This record gives sequence, structure tokens and C-alpha cells, in this order.
Amino acid sequence: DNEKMAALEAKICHQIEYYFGDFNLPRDKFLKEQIKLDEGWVPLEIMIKFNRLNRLTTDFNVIVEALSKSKAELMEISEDKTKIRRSPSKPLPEVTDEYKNDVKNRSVYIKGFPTDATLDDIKEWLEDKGQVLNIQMRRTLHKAFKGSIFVVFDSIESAKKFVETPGQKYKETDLLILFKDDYFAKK
RNA sequence: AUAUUUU
Repeated sequence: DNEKMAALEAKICHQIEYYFGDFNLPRDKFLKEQIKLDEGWVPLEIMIKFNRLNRLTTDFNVIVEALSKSKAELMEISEDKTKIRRSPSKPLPEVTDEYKNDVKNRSVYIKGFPTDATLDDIKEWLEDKGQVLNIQMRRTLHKAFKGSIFVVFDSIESAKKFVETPGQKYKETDLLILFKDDYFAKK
């Protein structure tokens, strides 16, 4: 049972580390604004408004507990424990031609998921194919899931491996997997 | 409707 508490805390850490991570932060208008207010610090009162974290827990003490154990050590907790921020010692990487070129080469296109599949279904299916840093579910202008996604792996090596494996299926349904740039070339 | 939500 104590195991479940560890699991919840590992998920809380992962979710918050995603919001403040290299992939999401540079594209997060709302969050980039909060960060400019009090030297990076964002009150837990605000953090609780984040749906995904909300679903995990809205309790400040749990969140702080979870973060204080994080292995990533990306986040910093204030003394009064009412706010958190990305460590000033882990600044965002400079987005150079090279950085972007590397990102594109680590991005994959996958088609074949059912329209009702959720980010959680997809995340679970992916925890066995390499370290994923971002999952983008492709939706219509009105937010309807198209069944296709873009995935960004931790490195071009893990992405290459994944794209190389031919017999992949989701809940025993065939899947079309290509490198993201290759997908655009065809389309 | 910045009432932005993997905010």
C-alpha cells in the first residue's frame, strides 16, 4: 500500500517536471508569465489549477513531499514551502539551429490509435519503447482526436530504434510509424 | 472567454 504512495509521488514529480521542462516551458504562455512575477516561483495555489496535476492531488503537502524526493532535481521548493520553481541552476537551453535540428531528428509520427484513446493510454503504451519527452495528440480545429500523434524521444538514437521496429501494434491494432520529417515529406 | 489546460 505504501507502494501506491510512492507511485503517486513519482507521477506528481513527472507531471510537474513536464510543465517546467525543456519541451513544454518554451511554448507555455501562461507558465512563462507566472515565472516572470516572483523570480521563477509559482505558488502551489496556482499549480493546483493545472488539470493533470489536479487529478493526481490538490494537496500542497503531498506535492511538496513528492518534489523533495524527485530524482530529476529540476524543481526547487521555497523555504515556507508555498511555492516552487525550476532551478536557476538548470536554465533553458539556447535554441540554436543545431538544437532544433536535433529535436526534429528525435521526433516521430505515429498513426493508428482509436479516436477515444487518451494521453494516459498512449503514455502507458509508450513506457516500453524508450524515453519520451513529449506526446502531441493530433486534433481537429475543434479539439477532436485524429488518432495520430507526434512523439519526441530523449535522443535520436532511441527515436531511430523505435522507428526501426516494424511490427508494432496498439491493443493489437496495426500502427503506421515514421520519422516526423518523413511524414511531412510525403504529405 | 487570459473563462489559455499535458495551463
